[PDB]
Amino acid sequence: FVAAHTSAGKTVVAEYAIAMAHRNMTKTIYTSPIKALSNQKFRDFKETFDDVNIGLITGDVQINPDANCLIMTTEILRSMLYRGADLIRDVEFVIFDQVHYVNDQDRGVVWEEVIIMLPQHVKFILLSATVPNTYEFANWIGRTKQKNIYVISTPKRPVPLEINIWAKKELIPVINQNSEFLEANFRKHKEILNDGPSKKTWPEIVNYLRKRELLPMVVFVFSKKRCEEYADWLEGINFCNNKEKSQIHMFIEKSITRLKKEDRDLPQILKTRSLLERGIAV
RNA sequence: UUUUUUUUUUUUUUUUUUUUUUUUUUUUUUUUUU
Ligand SMILES: Nc1ncnc2c1ncn2[C@@H]1O[C@H](COP(=O)(O)OP(=O)(O)OP(=O)(O)O)[C@@H](O)[C@H]1O
Repeated sequence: FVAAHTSAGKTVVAEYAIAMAHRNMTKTIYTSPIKALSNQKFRDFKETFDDVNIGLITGDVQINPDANCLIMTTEILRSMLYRGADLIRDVEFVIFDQVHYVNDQDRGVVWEEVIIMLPQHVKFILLSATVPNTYEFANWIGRTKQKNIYVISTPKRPVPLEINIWAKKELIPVINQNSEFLEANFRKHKEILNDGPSKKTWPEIVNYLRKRELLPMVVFVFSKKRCEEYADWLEGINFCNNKEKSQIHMFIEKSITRLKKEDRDLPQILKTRSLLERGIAV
């Protein structure tokens, strides 16, 4: 059982498990609560491993069912166990990623049933983040399956984070990398300021951070409509000089070939293409 | 105003003909128009 901070390198354990299974000529099953992550992990594993066949089993697709490495959803595994598939006899490792996202009601019963129904020759690898309820999951699994499981945790984040506040064309650091609040900086922030964004607000930020070599930016707006307005407010700003635009255009043109000819003229596609040529997206 | 994609089961034909069942009897010479 591994419970480490985010961006600490949890995927190294899964890669080593897959390599061990390939060396022993056994099978591995990878499972995630969310179907969105399955495709991304499938692509990542296909790129990373060249001597190992990778498969995918979801409610929409089914690629290489006979491969030695399979990525599927929890309900797919539940149905497979209920049917009594013959490939389970060769499975050595089952990996559950993002365990801390399974504390829901619909996601909870299927996970417990899958854990209960698994045979005794299968070993477990568990990955998640730091959550208050960590020892209980491991204890329950080790009691139900009567197996030895080790709980491994990390002290702190390998990369540190800081919290700042922006006000009137400069940035005030108020929490440092040690998670210690700075009262004087907050007081100065209160003093210097003595509603919503304006039309000349996002340009005032896309230039200050650009000159500081901190360009890669993700802005969180809690509204579908406000994001489009904010993106449209950024006018006369570009990040592709002459070849990045051509490469992006080629990638977009090749990608949307799978659609029909009259389905590529939709306004959303045109607006996204126009925005993507300058390095801005929603 | 963020957040929400749900869809159950089955495999390759029973063996020996046509028959296919009820109310009681008689007597000695051609041809046409009559
Ligand atoms: N010991 C290490 N030293 C240097 N780099 C490392 C080390 N371990 C992992 N990395 C790098 O970390 C990068 C990404 O880390 P990773 O994706 O595993 O974080 P994570 O914990 O899985 O995030 P999440 O919470 O989303 O699951 C990898 O590309 C890897 O090169």
